[PDB]
Amino acid sequence: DVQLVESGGGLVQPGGSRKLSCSASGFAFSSFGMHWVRQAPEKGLEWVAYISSGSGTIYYADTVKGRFTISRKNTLFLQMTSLRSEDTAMYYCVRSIYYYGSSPFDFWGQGTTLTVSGSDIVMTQATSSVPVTPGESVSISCRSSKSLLHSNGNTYLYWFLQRPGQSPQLLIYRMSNLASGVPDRFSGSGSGTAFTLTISRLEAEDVGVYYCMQHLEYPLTFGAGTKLELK
Amino acid sequence: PWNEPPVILSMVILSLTFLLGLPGNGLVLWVAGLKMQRTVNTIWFLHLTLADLLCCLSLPFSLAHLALQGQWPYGRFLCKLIPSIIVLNMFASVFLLTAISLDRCLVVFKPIWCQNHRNVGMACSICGCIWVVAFVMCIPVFVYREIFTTDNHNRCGYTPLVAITITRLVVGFLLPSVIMIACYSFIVFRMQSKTFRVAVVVVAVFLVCWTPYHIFGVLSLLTDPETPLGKTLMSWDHVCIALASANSCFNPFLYALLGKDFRKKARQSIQG
Amino acid sequence: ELDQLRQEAEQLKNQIRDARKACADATLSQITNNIDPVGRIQMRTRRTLRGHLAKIYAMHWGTDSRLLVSASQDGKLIIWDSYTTNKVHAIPLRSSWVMTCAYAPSGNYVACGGLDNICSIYNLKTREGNVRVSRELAGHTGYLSCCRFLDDNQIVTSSGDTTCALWDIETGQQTTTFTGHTGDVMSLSLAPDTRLFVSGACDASAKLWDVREGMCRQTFTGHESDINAICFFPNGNAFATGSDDATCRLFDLRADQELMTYSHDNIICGITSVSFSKSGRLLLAGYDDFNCNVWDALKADRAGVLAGHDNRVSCLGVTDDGMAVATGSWDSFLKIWN
Amino acid sequence: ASIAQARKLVEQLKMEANIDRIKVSKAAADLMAYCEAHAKEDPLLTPVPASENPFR
Amino acid sequence: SFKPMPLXR
Amino acid sequence: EDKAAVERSKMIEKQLQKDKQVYRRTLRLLLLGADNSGKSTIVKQMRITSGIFETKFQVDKVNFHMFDVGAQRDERRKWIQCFNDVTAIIFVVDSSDNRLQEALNDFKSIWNNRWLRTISVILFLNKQDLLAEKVLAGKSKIEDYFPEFARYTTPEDATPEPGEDPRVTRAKYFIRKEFVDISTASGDGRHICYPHFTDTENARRIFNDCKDIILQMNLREYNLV
Repeated sequence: DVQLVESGGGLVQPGGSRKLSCSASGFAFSSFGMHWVRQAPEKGLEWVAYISSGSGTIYYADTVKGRFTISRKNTLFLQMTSLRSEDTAMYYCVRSIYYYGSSPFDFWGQGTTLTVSGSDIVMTQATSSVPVTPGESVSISCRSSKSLLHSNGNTYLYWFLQRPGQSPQLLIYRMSNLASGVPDRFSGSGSGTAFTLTISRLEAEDVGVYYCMQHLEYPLTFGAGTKLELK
Repeated sequence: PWNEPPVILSMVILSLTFLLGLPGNGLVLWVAGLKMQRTVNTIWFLHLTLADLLCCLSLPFSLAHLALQGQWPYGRFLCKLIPSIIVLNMFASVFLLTAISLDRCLVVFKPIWCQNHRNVGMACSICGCIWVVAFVMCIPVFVYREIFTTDNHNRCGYTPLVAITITRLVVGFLLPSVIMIACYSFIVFRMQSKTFRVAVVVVAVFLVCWTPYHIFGVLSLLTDPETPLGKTLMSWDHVCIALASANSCFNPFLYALLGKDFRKKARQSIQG
Repeated sequence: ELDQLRQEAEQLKNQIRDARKACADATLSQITNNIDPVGRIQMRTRRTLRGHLAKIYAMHWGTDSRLLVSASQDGKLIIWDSYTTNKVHAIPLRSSWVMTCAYAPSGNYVACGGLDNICSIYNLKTREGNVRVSRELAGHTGYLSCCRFLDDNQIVTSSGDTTCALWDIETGQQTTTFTGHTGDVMSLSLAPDTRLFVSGACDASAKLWDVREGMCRQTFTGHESDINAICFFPNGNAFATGSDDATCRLFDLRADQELMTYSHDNIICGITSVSFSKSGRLLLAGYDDFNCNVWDALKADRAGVLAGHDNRVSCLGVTDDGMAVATGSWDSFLKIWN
Repeated sequence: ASIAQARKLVEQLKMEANIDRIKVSKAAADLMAYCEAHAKEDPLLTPVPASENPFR
Repeated sequence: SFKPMPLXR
Repeated sequence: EDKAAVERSKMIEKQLQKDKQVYRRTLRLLLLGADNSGKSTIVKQMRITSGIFETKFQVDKVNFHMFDVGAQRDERRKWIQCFNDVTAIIFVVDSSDNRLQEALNDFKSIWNNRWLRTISVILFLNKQDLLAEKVLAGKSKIEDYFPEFARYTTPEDATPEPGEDPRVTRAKYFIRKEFVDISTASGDGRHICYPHFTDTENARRIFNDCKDIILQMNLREYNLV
């Protein structure tokens, strides 16, 4: 099976330094780009770092640059320095292979907790929680500070589902394409700056919090995300 | 104008060099860029014809100097740059003749070694190194040239003179010519009459082109200025430089366009 | 005894010849004489898929009309993003002597085979990310000369052992063996409706087969040498065949006979491919003379040329939507024209 | 071998000979109609403007 | 001292 | 995003360029020959319904792919068009006479057909010992199949093995001459035949012939042949 396992996180004093690690199996690791995405205990996701296939390029988030560092033998590492209180988060290892028709972010690791004792494209959502019931149909929306249509005609929104207490999964990529293994109950749409995802004939397996993400340019800012909850 | 036989013959040879070499180098390098693949055999020819193209394109400075027949038409920076710019192309072309001869020798002397080592990037790296060595060979002239009186209008010119003349002799014409004749002797002794014809023509054109330049080079150290010898020598020296330049227009025809393959590719491509 | 069957074979062939003659009331050129020619249909190289190590032997368009899978003697099948010229996959083969490759209509699978006689099926959408062999369709006794997909499960192959076969890619078995050729079956093309296909062979005759029945319905003849290439007209009721005789022919199924032939006295090179443009008004043919020529499929004379190759063009696939025509070559460049 | 092979050959030839056919005039007629009916949708025989052409 | 010289030298 | 796809493309080009050097330095060879020829035993000598039996061997840091063609039909004029970029076509013949005429017809077919004009032919006259014994014992008389042999005589410049009797010298040199006649009949020089008699040395013989082919191609490329 395709598998990711990050490890090495733990308790750190403020100003400390540590190495996070990601391990992979079941897939051609050296041809995948590896991301890091993190989640504060009471907040939406935030992008951290990216290392491309063959280590051709690397990026970091504006609040992370230099203090952290990433490297990729089927494993990757995330250097950390001067660890802040705000660096407390659950860290997810994320794979992404890039080519025409590819499906980035198609697999997320289990995740490691680590605890410390304006030019960007930014995302927002007009909602934070929604009542839903099985057999019924539901909807969600997401909004952008910039139109996510690149000159090639693709709209680079990505929709992720975080079922409670476990790793996220890719629902829809580049704002229309349904990811493999996703139940056909889902659907989505995109209108430049505003985007929606829709569920027809809900089942309890779809309960959780939904994050939209822009991929037009780094940093890969996530939206605050919308909860869809039972009854 | 300026009807002196030496200078007018020099300007004839120079104009002929320009007129033949613009098309000669231009068409072959255009073919090498579009119709001809970037093989090792192509890499040496590309660099050689490029050096010859630089030789031809910069020649109008030599024509202008011949027409003015004295002084200098431009500023100090111009006189410091122009000789280096022209002669870098010249000496790079000569070193690339040497490199082609060495490679031709190698692909007949040790084919098994070539199959293991000979590739495009390696050859191109050698050619870059040759460009650099030629550039080193031509900064002496850059440092040493300066404007002075020498005439009713400020002429430009310059132990160093003998030093750089002899250094450029040994490393830019003697080593090239010795290596070339050795390689083209060996190839014929291995290969036969057609091989001999091409090898002898290739050595002969190089020697005819570049011997005058250097014999006058050393005679310039032999003969004092303001003497018949000095006057007559410097008069015919224009023709000597012109021959050394004409090497650049001959080279496309006597290396790349010898091949029925390359010449057929040219004859097909140059239509329209 | 046997002489009786020989005589009946000869006389039945004579019956077919007589019936075909009876149907010939007006050759195609007569009815098409009035329409204006396609004109100066000149074309220019827009892209060039540089990167193969050795000579190419196939270049097939995916159903998305944008990816092209090129297969080469270097032991590579490379999938080209033809708008940008990016290389999205390089698929190293087991046996480097490939002679044909195919792109499944869903884009899920890439088939490829050659002198190994095994028609490989490669899977592009693997969860592991890297391409891998999904099935290896062993069973022919001769080089797998050409193959195409009916659907993601069924593939039809034409081989050197005179047979064609309908495989099932899940079981790996030959669900049906087509036979009736008397030479190498060098070319194949499934019809637009996938209900039947044709395969041209070195007996210089082209045969139409229906995959639901398993036997040749119709046999077409008229070349003087081996048929190197074959292609259905977009209507699914006529097809072109091109041969090492330096001439290519248009056969109409309901007419059961050849209707027009494309040749000019100055071409002597053997054909290597045939392919229509979407309307069926342009017939494109590849040649050994390093050129590819554009034929007005109904005015029945040459109307354009594609050039610039150092060697023979191996294949001349046209995009599904018609926006471009590719040309694989033995000099390793896959020129894309529009 | 040869007796059965030839029997198969003649049976195959009979199966083909009994197939239906149309006058070549009809075939040419509707081939012509098909090619004209898609003269706009086919782009190669209408040299493509750079805005439409995705390879430009 | 000084002496004038053509380009090619 | 797309720039990551461009990087993917660069990575694929690096993979292809690492493969280019290997493809370029490794040498492709075909192995034609009659079924009764020694081609099978030659393949057994050399060391590291399928249609092809690629075998690989190395000499002096040059390695070769010898593509013994497997299950294919005898209409070679098609599957030969693949191999028209090998460095040499090894052809193996049983020099023991009769079917030698079929071997000569193969050689004509291999030498002259239109796609192979730039491919040298290395001709191993194999099974030499059996020819020698068959001649010495008089079990077959070559005149029965080649009338010229009744008039032909050994060359004045032959170099037989010490202890070799003139009969088998007559035979060998005759047969090699008969093949070389087909070789020379094209009169074009652009490809050359390398006959041998034959062990341990057949690998070295292929190496020597391939060295010569590579040298001549180098001369031809540089327009200096």
